[PDB]
Amino acid sequence: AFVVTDNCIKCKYTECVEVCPVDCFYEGPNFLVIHPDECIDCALCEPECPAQAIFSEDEVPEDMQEFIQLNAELAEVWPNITEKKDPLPDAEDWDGVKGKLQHLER
Ligand code: SF4
Ligand code: F3S
Repeated sequence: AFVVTDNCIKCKYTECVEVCPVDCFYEGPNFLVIHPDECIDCALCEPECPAQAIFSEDEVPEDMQEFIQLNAELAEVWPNITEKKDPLPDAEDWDGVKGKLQHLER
């Protein structure tokens, strides 16, 4: 029951997927989501995200509550990703920029 939040958008390092025991990450053009029902809450992906975008559901910041629901719905429509990939080309420029939800691509 972990959740990918805002800082992932435009960064998408994919450092989180290799440690996932149940392969419950799904990828979008510029963001990743965790499938809530598949996730076993092992917490292993959280410290691996360079963007510090992953949070336990009950620890998702108040201002990013929308991502809980978002991960659930997008996990239904995006393809599963199980292998690390190169971060987006300008990940460092966007890492730390707030409100990147406005840049989310379906
Ligand atoms: S908490 Fe564990 S099972 Fe859930 S997405 Fe992260 S690595 Fe995968
Ligand atoms: S930037 Fe996104 S792709 Fe994974 S390593 Fe962090 S949640």
